Amino acid sequence: AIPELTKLLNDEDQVVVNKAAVMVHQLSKKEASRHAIMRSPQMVSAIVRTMQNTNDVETARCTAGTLHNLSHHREGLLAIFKSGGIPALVKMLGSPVDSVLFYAITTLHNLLLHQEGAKMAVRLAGGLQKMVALLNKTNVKFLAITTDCLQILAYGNQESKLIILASGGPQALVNIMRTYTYEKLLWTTSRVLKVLSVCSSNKPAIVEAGGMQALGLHLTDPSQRLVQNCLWTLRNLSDAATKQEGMEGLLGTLVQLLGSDDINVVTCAAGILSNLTCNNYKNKMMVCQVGGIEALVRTVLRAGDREDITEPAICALRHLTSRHQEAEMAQNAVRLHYGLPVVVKLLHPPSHWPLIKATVGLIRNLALCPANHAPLREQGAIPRLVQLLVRAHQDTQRRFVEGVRMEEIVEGCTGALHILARDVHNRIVIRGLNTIPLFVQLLYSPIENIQRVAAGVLCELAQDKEAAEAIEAEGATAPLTELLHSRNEGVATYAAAVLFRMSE
Amino acid sequence: XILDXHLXRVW
Ligand SMILES: OC[C@H]1O[C@H](O)[C@H](O)[C@@H](O)[C@@H]1O
Ligand SMILES: OC[C@H]1O[C@H](O)[C@H](O)[C@@H](O)[C@@H]1O
Ligand SMILES: OC[C@H]1O[C@H](O)[C@H](O)[C@@H](O)[C@@H]1O
Ligand SMILES: [Cl-]
Ligand code: NA
Repeated sequence: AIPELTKLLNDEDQVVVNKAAVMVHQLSKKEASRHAIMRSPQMVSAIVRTMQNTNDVETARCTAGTLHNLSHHREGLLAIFKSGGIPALVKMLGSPVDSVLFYAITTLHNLLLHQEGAKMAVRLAGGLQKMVALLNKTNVKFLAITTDCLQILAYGNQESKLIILASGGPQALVNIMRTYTYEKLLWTTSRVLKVLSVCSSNKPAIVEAGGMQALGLHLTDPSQRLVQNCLWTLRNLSDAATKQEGMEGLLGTLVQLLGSDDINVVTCAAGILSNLTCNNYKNKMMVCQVGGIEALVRTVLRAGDREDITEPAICALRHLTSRHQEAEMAQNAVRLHYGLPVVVKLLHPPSHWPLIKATVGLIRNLALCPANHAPLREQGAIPRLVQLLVRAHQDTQRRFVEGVRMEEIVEGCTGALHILARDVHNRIVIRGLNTIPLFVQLLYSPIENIQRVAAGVLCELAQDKEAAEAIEAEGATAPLTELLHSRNEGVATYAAAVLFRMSE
Repeated sequence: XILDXHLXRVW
């Protein structure tokens, strides 16, 4: 039966070929005759050739339908692959007949899912460009299959990601997220955007297409798989969304999600908020206005020693406690929502270096508010900051530990101490811990930012006569005179102030 | 019909 029809498929008369195509299709519908077609590598080559070369609507439907039935089995998937069926199927994607299109996209889906070598074959056949072009179709079930194909092709393949970008992929995918409500489609499209959102080229494009706001629409959808993929993609994109506006709604939802029972939801919300509030005074304002400080302190308390939650949450708190209209109110709110004890706790083991760095920065900002000077002292912040500083300095003098340079710890701790030293009782504590020798040694640091905070803390201390004499006794006049000529105006200003107080 | 059938099979 099989070689008879293979001879009729290779006929010079196309009429004979058309009649043979309808017969081969009906045979693919039964299991006995289907395995017969799959066992013959000469029959499968004829079906592929018939499909690619036919100009007849029915023959294209029957040859594509036949190949679809083979794709249900491992033997048939291997047959279509070895018979060069992938480029033939790709050609069928330009078909104005829906039934031909639906056979091709589903067969290609099956090949991409279970057949080795198929992802490379589809790329080489120009499949990516054809698939991106079809994203203007309005059938949500077809769109769901097409987008899933793009996900398979883009995953772990920076080449494919770049092609999707060039073909207007980001804009088309964002449109789907703004236009449809069909969950299965929203979810598959969000998975494509997730894959693309780790690409340094695709990321600014997705953000420019309005991807942050589009993904924000679906954060309260009942579907948890859709919410989570939106959250992952949002986190990936969030470091490139600094200039975006129309973010009020997203920012409000993210604060709400901080109270979620899902730790993955909490982690992502904290991380997105952290990125979006980094040096964006308008976003800082919005997050504070919708109860962001309270939400973040509660998050830090509940998270305990889970640093995947506390690190982004503490970073967000650091951003929200400086350089915006409501910064003062936020500094106070951290105290009023019982946050100061837990913030000091995070300076201690088992906290790793990324979290310690963030916590020190937050304490530095908290100390800008005088009402936090005494509670920070009472909660034990000064001795721990000094211990951190002393050891960090030693580590630099001997020589990235957990991605963090110990210079960053020196600068951070000295900076926090510089701000805490505005209070008279804090200066007593700082001086009593024998810090002046270390602060004077820091004047000789190659790093200008360290010289600035070291000079600043010495400047605060020297306002008390006893401390000024100790600073002088440490031979500080020599480094300080040299620092008067620093290209850093902050260093030079502070050095002059210390020298002044040492001369009376 | 092919679409419904395929959706069910895959997901
Ligand atoms: O994470 C999703 C990915 O999982 C696996 O790597 C599959 O091979 C790939 O097709 C899929 O896109
Ligand atoms: O779901 C797999 C991964 O998706 C995204 O790339 C997220 O950024 C990452 O945190 C997650 O683990
Ligand atoms: O609190 C307002 C300002 O106080 C101090 O001048 C700090 O040096 C500065 O960083 C802060 O922005
Ligand atoms: Cl301590
Ligand atoms: Na700052």
